[PDB]
Amino acid sequence: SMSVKKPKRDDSKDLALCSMILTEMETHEDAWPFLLPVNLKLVPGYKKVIKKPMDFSTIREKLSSGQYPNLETFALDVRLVFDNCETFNEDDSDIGRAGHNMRKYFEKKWTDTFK
Ligand SMILES: Nc1nc2ccc(Cl)cc2s1
Ligand SMILES: Nc1nc2ccc(Cl)cc2s1
Repeated sequence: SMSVKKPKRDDSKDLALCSMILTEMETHEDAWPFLLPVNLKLVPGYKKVIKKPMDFSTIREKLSSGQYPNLETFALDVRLVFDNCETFNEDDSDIGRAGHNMRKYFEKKWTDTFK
C-alpha cells in the first residue's frame, strides 16, 4: 500500500529475455502455423469467431515497439496464440498438434527463465 512495498524484483533484463524466448518460438519447426497473422480473407469464419487474433510476428512488433507494459502482458499474447489455435482447430490435426507442442515448449522456457 502507500509507502509499503515488497522488495523490488529486478526487471531490467525482461525485455531482452522475452525477445530470446520469442526467437526460440519463431525457430521451432512447429512454428509455421503461428509465424504470420491468419489470412482473414482466405480462411472462412476466422474473423467472426476469433475476436482477438494474435501471431508471433505481431507479438514481435509489439515487443520491439514498447507495447508490452510488463512480462505478464507478453505471456498473455503468447498464450492467446495457442488459445485461438485450440478454439479453431481440432486437436487431431497438424495445426492442432502444433499448437499443443508450442504451448508446452513456451511454458517450460517461461518457467525456467522467470520462475
Ligand atoms: N494458427 C493457425 N490457425 C489456423 C486456423 C485455420 C487455418 Cl486454415 C489455418 C490456421 S494457422
Ligand atoms: N498464417 C497462416 N495462415 C494459414 C492459413 C492456412 C494454412 Cl493451411 C496455414 C496457415 S499459416
